[PDB]
Amino acid sequence: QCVNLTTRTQLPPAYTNSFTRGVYYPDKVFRSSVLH
Amino acid sequence: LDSYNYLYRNLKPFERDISTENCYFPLQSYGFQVGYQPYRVVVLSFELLHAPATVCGPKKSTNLVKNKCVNFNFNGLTGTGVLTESNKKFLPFQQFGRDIADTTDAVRDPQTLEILDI
Amino acid sequence: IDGYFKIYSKHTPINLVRDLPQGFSALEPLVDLPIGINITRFQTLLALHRSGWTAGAAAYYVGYLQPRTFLLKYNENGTITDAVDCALD
Repeated sequence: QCVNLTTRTQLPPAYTNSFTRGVYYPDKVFRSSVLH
Repeated sequence: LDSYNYLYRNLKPFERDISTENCYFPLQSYGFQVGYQPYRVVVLSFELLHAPATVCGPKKSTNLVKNKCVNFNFNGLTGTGVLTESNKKFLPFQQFGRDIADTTDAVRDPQTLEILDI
Repeated sequence: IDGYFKIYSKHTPINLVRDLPQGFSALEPLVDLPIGINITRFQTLLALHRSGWTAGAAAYYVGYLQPRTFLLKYNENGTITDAVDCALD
């Protein structure tokens, strides 16, 4: 019960900057006023 | 309870691979039929303090006390000291906080979820 | 990692029309599902506007994680306010 959409137009991928976002809490531990 | 149903074939630690590839098949069935006695062995692997605790022992809980020197055991996180109120507003995900040199300084206890300061 | 599929997220109202606004924020851990399989390829489900007819808009960015060392300054409130990639420059 799937449909094949051959109409997709394929082109080389675009690119952009990421800046500095993408940081996540490494562990489920509370830390305060500290460089880790 | 056990005496050609088992087979055996480096590999990574804890890895798992069930594959097959002088035409030889890499599988090798054992001739199940006292040094050759088959053993049904099990291994229990644990990951301590990598997450909030999920399984524990049959030890019963106890009511908590503040401003008192006590020997406490917080979900296996043993210690000694005083439990006080703290303005350390934990985000709803993390359980217990740590000071430098990796020591437990704050904890949220079961059955109340309040942020106690050790 | 080792059969645990960890999902992190954070939502932020932004103005910039297409790309990340200049700023910094950290994603919360939410949930870490015990999913014991291997993943090497993936796909994005999308909504298609049927007025078959198709449409979309908005935009989805993808980046690839690598092993790194990071220095993070946890503030008084326990919220990560800044980080440094030890191999950037």
